[PDB]
Formats: sequence, structure tokens, C-alpha cells
Amino acid sequence: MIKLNCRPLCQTPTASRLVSPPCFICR
Amino acid sequence: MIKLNCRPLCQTPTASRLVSPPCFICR
Amino acid sequence: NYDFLSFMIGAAQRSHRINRNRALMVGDGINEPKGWLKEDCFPTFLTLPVNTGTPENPVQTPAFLAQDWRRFVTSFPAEYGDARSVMHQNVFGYLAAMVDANGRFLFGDGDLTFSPDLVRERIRISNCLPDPTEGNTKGGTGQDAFAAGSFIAAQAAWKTAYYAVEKRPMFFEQYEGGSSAWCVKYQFGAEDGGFVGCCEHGRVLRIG
Amino acid sequence: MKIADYGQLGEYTCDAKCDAEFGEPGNIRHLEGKTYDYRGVFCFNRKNLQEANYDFLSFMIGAAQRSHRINRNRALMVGDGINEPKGWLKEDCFPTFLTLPVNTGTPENPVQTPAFLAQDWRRFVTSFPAEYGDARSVMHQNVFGYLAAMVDANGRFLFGDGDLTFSPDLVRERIRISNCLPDPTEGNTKGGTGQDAFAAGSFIAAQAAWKTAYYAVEKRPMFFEQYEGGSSAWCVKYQFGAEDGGFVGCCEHGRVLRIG
Amino acid sequence: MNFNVGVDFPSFIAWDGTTSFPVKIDGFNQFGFTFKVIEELTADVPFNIFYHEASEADPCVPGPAIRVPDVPFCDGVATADGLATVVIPEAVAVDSFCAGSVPCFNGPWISIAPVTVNADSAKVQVTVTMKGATR
Amino acid sequence: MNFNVGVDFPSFIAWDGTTSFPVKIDGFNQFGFTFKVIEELTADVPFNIFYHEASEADPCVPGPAIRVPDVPFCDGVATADGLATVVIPEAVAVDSFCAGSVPCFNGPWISIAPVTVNADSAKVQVTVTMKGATR
Amino acid sequence: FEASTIGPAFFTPQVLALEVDCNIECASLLDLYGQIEVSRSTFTY
Repeated sequence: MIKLNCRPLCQTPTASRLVSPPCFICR
Repeated sequence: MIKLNCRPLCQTPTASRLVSPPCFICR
Repeated sequence: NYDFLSFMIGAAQRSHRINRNRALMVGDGINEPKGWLKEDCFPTFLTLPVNTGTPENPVQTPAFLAQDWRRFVTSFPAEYGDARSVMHQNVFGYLAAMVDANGRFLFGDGDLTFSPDLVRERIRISNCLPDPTEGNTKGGTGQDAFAAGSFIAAQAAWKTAYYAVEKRPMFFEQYEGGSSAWCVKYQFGAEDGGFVGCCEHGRVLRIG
Repeated sequence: MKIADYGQLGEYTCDAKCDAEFGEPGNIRHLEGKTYDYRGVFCFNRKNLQEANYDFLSFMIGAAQRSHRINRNRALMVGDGINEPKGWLKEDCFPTFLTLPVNTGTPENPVQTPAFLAQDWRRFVTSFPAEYGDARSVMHQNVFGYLAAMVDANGRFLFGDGDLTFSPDLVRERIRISNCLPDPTEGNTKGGTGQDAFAAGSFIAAQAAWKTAYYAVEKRPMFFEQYEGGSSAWCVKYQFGAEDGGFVGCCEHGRVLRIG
Repeated sequence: MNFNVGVDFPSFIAWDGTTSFPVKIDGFNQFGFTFKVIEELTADVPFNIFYHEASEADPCVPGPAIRVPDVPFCDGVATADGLATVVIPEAVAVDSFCAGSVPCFNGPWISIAPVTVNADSAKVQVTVTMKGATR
Repeated sequence: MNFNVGVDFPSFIAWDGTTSFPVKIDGFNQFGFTFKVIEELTADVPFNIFYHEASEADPCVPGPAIRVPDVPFCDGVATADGLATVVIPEAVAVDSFCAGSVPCFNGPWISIAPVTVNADSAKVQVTVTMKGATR
Repeated sequence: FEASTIGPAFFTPQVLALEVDCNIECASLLDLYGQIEVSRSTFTY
């Protein structure tokens, strides 16, 4: 059981969105 | 008449809603 | 190895204090002084409901808005002199969390929390009083709606609306006739009371 | 020790009675706790350790202490009493509060969406019983950012207005920030409407009087030594450990807020 | 750490729900009961306390059962017939227990049994605990 | 005088001769067993020690039985299968008792049942005692 | 003498100098009311 060492070739970490609080809807 | 001393083994959680004043309720 | 006599004395005094404070407020007149909440002599102010439905199909729901508090507080006759309000902490917490139409807070605005100087505001909080919010679970809409007739707050000139009469402070003594050579017995008691003064110098606010 | 109750001794009695009634006395209890043990081990080969041009021994001696600190801090929070200190997020003894949903549909075909609004924070913070004394909140910084980046119906900022960024005095505000706690925004990707809305039941923040709600006991600091019984002429072994513990106190001095 | 608490504080079955076993207390200077339920009760259940004297033929075998007397405290009520008794309220939950004891020792054996054996008494369990061996 | 030992050292039945009852050890710091015979034995009787964990259907009810693993000491021999067991010899007299305990806790509940329910197994009784409360 | 095979009597635990007390009592309004002193069980005004 040889333990492999892994790492990616690409350098594109997925562009994560940012979501902000909606406008003032109320209950 | 011997008097007994009692107390329970297992606890229980307790959850409640939190109600805040509604939108600008108007007359 | 743990002293029980001092513990029992402390328990007695604590129970006396709690009982006296409870009786002066909600006690009945049979064996305890009658409290103003139980007497219910102060004149009452109600609160209008608010229509949450469409104009042609109204849905009358009880409510309590910010301007009601100002209306109640500013209408105390000036002739009676100094006055203060008393109410549960949850009422103040429910009042301080109100917002206007756009979403901005009323009272302390532009800040995370509101904490006015109650000494200058003439408000003294006491958790002994009834809590109309039911542990911060009521006060919304629909199933969360208030219950009609709930106590909210009261205002009066206490120094002439209620009196406290004290006759003898508590005493502890040993009952010689009951304490044998292998036992001991102690006795304690005190006398006190109070009565309602002028019932016109107070006001009560309630839900309608 | 612990004073479970004080009892109700006296009563209001008629003046015609010559005797008096015996009251129910109070109750007291004895409680005790333990201290737990943290242990580990690692191995090296003598030839490689000698010929390598990097100090793996000190690297591991540092990593062990770092892991000890991390694990202790996490165990006091979510541990279970079997072999770890039992945590206050696991015991589930603090009362829980749920945040109501917000309707985003029409009056006749509504759509209920879980939400967290600004006024909920004030409601939660100002509801702490006054008799218990001062208390402090704990949060993940993303929650604070999500709260500070709110706007009203007209597009203007709440809180700091007229400024590019808002940065209040946290110590005065009585808020402490530490990324150890669960994060409800899931790395700033959730918190909007539709598919981006929160998930019901998510942890947000907690408040309590810590100096009397949770206790931490210190017994020993970490130690290292070589294990002569496993060490050989060609490969080596080391051993280390430390002892510590913790237990909950007054369950009434705590409050937890969650998405309903 | 863990201890062999059975060395210093042994415990013995006293009432199984169908049979009563005498419990020897000669070698110990303290003792007390512990009541537990297995399933929800439907009515109150009282219990009697008995002791025994060493049998004539064999000093290591208990004699016939005797009723324990009462002992009023420094001030308080006394039993109607002056004999000690115990009653378990019907409001006891399954996940709990009760602890009681007697102020006096009397004989070197002790026993406990219900007033009337029935389904209600079949749902209760009683165990005795000692302390401080003296031999 | 006499004390109410049940307040500090509660005792619970574990094996009454026909049925096994899970016991909650979660709330106490230490615990131990206690063995007593009610009639002269004729052959060896071994026992098995299990443990349970909270069931997902209800946290207040124990789950299925799991078997405790062994924990060898320095100068000692590990069990053949690495699972704890207790054996009561035939030499035990009816007028004595034995006390044993386990070094590890594992789950919050514990139990003990015989390897086989034979005639001799009905002659033994097992009780559990706890020594310090933590809740 | 493994601790798992001997009685508790040999291990005396530490005694902490603390005492948990969860009891509270709400604030009193007594200071607001008017104070009167008497010396008999009955009075008139």
C-alpha cells in the first residue's frame, strides 16, 4: 500500500460567488 | 412514614420561537 | 460538617422578603395586604387593534405601536406631580426592537443596540410584573398575536398612591418549653402590612 | 457543592393560632468531576533522520503542541463526557431560540424562506435576564460581516452610514469573534433568496455569563520523552501527553440562537 | 480512573417484584434503600419493612419476620398504628429513582415487601446498599 | 446513627436470574459490580459485559448491545478474543459476595448477561453501584 | 495494585472552594411606596 502524494496542475480555484442580504423585505 | 428523596436521570432540551415587532403595521 | 442553622435562618429571611414583596403587589386581603394589581382600582387605557387584511375584508388584530407609549406617558395630569412607570423587561426589549417603514430602527438608530438612561427616562424595570409577551414568544401576527386584556405597564405617583406600614422586624428565639436535652426548637415571626391610598393618582395600560 | 433549593419556611397565619406550621427546608447536593488524559506517539528511522537536511524532530515537536491546543479548544466546545470534557454545544442544556421565516411571495400563494434580520440580533441581545449580570456574545466573523453589510429599502446602509466601511468598538459592544464556531453563511455563499437562502437549524451565535456557566481545570502541561522499550539501534520512538478537563456549571446562564 | 466500589459499598437485591430476600446487615454499620420503576405505574403502592432474629437451630440463618416499629422525630407526625411504612407515589417517572432509610437497626437481618402483591407491585424494584464494613 | 446512603451511592439491579436490565452510567464518575449466590453452585458460570449507546429514534432509550473490548495491564495476559468476561468459581459459598469492575467506560449504558441461560445461572445475582454524581 | 481492583477508600479527592448557586430574586419596588410607622395592630385616618 504505497501512499501517493497528490496535487493539481491547474491554478484556477473556482470563483465563489458572494451573496449579500436582500433589500428590506419584512414579515 | 419514611420520606423519599428523588431526582431524575435524563435531561431534556427546550426550544422556543423568538417573535419581534412586525413591519410598520399601520391603522 | 456543614452548618445548617445559618442556612435555615437565611432561608427564613429570604422567604419573608419574597412573600412580603409578592403580597404588596398581588396579595389578597384575607390574610395578606391587598396589592394594587389585585385591587384593580386604577383607571384603564386600552389599545386599538390594527387591520391586517384588505380594506373590504378587515382582519382585526391586536397591536401595540411606538406612539402609543408616548401618548400614554404624556397624558398624565401635571397637577399630581412626579410620576414613574414600571413594566417587565420583555416589554422594554420588545419596544426597543421596532422599525419604521424603510427598515431603519426607531429610538437608537445607526447603532447595534439601544440603552437609554432609565434614571432620566423615569422607568424602573421589575421582572415580578406580568409579562404580556409570554417569554418573548407572543407579539407578532396570526398565531403570534397578543392576547386581549394583557397587562403592559402602569404609571402613578406612588408616594401618594400606595403606602407600606411596618410594625415589628423579624426576631428569632429558642422555645425553651419544647427543646429537651436531645432536641432543639426555634421560633420566628414578624408583622407588617399596607393599604391603597388615593386611587386617582395612577394609570394602567392594557391591550385592546 | 450546589444549593439546589432554599425551601419555603414561613407563612401568613391568623392571630388566633398559638402554634405554627413546620416548613419544608432546603436542599443541598455534592458533585464531583474527573480529569482526562491526552496521549500520542510517533516514530522515526535513524538513518533517514540523520541524513535528512531538515529538522523533522523539532517540526514534529511543534506540530504536536499545535494539535494539542486545537484539540483541547475544540473538545471543551463539542466534546462528550465519555473520555473528553463534555461540551456546551453537545450537552444541549442552554435554552435555544429560533428565528422566524420571512414571506417572499404574494399574499395568496406565499413562499416561506428562512431568514435572519437585523432586529433579531437586538431582540436576542437585549433579552438576557438582568439578574445574571453582564454577558458576552460569540460569533464567526462572517456572521458579523453579513450583519454589517445590510441596507434598507432605499439602498442606504444600516449602522455605519456615510462611510466606506463599518468597524465598531468590539470590546465596548461586548462581542468576541472566533472562527472556531460553526459558520451559517457557508463561506459567504449562502444568505440570500431562492437557492441561496440559509438552511434551517443552522447555528448563529451564543451568549452567556462565561465565568459562571463553564469551567476549565488545568492539571499538567505537555511533556516529551523517548520510549526506550521500542527504540532500537536502527529506528526510534517518542511519547508525549498532557492532562486537563472541564465541566458545565449553571445551565440557566446561557443562550443559543438558531435559524428557525 | 475507575474503582472497585463493590469492595467498600456493596449492594444486594431486596425485592425482585415476585420474591423478597432477607439482607444481612450485621457486618455493616450503615444501610439504605433505593427504589426504581421499570414501567409506568397506575396507582400508589405501599411497602412494609420487616426484620429477623437469628434462627435458633442455625445462627447463620434468619428467623421469622417481624414488623419494624416507628420512631417519631424531634417533632412531627407519627404513624397511625406506630409501624414504619413506605409509599411510592404514582407520579414517579421511569427515568428516576428514590432513596430512603430507617433510623434504627433492630435485628441483624432486614427485609421489605409490598402490602399486597399485584401488577402494580410487580413493576417496582428495591435494592439495599451498605457502607463501612466492621470486620 | 444511620444515613441515607441511597442519596450518594445509588444501586441498580443488573441480573435478577432471568432478565438483564441496561443501567445508565452516564451521570456518575465511577461504578462497580457485586455478585452474590443464593444456592450452592455445581459448575462454573461465566458472564459477558456489554454496553449500549443512545438510540437515534429516542436519545433517552439505549440502542443495541455492543461487547466491551479488553484492556490489558502491564504484567498480565490479554484475553484470547480481546473481549471482557467474568467467571465465578464453584468454591464461592452462599454466605459471601464478590466485587469486580471494568477499567473503561465506552458507551453511556452498561449491561451484563451470562454466556448461556442454564440451570446454574438462576442461582446468581448481579447489582451495579455508582459512586459519584456529576450532573 | 491497579486502581480498577481496589476500593475507593485509598483515593481522597480534591475539595474545591466554590459553590454553584443558580437562585435569583427579582427587583423590588418597595422604595417607591410611602412609608408609615405604627405601634398597634389597628389604625385610623
